[PDB]
Amino acid sequence: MAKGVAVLSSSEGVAGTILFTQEGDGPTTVTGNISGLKPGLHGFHVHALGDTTNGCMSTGPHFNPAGKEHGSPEDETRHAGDLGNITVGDDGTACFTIVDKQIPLTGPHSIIGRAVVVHADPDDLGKGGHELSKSTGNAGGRIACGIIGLQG
Amino acid sequence: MAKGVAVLSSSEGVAGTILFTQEGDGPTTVTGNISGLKPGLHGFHVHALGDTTNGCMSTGPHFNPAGKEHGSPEDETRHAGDLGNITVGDDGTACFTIVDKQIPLTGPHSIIGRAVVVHADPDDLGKGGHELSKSTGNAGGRIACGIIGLQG
Ligand SMILES: [Zn+2]
Ligand SMILES: [Zn+2]
Repeated sequence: MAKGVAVLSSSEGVAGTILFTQEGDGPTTVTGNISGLKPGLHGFHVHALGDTTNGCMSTGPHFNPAGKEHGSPEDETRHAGDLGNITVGDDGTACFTIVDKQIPLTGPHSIIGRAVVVHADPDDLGKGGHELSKSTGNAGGRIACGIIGLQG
Repeated sequence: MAKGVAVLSSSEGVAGTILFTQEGDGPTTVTGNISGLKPGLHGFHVHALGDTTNGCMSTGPHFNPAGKEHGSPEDETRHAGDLGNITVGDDGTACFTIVDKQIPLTGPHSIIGRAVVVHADPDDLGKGGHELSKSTGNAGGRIACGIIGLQG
């Protein structure tokens, strides 16, 4: 049972905490609980780095060990870091649970030490018209992020 | 891979960072993220010099090794620095990527050590009919800038 936790920092409204859980090499479970977001859909990703020296900007692109194109968590075409959209409710609040099989807490593909980033806009899932669709799903700015710290 | 990074200063509350990237001698990709700006279109150019002894003002006109008049980035008649407009959203942030062929990161025409400047108003693109359309795109007003430094 490995465990991680990202405490979200933001310059805009955004607060919250995101817990990760992995038993053996079963899937990782990410349970998130967040506030200060515009109702609707927001991109949610594991970026490649946890360099926070320029805030969320310095955390690099989506965690992509497999060198693949951007997709939804449900695609075979997909970054590892692609957790899709989280649905923000009317009160600015999201409270979700995602189970994924590409964001391990242990080993050489570990996301421990990396950042999760919530985005201003919906993730395209690689399918919008846009120039950035197949690399970022064109989700706009990095509105909150925290480094995935090892938890006890 | 050549890399560049400009950190914005302003006396007007604009903040941001702008990244540049160029594989070998393909186009340069510029990815920026900026805050503290009036919503709507702002002209966005690479300027000739990286001289900030008098602020944004000492950075010269638009970067222009070919000696052309001002245009849109998609025109033949175009300064090298003619990067068009960025769109600032209702929160006063802009998050954007521009791919361009005339702003290299290496060689004689390299933009490294030059400045990138955000302007108060929209760029004309040379089509506004103003006496300054063919020079500044009537965007006029330097509201933040940053010298393009070498990145790791
Ligand atoms: Zn992705
Ligand atoms: Zn120009």
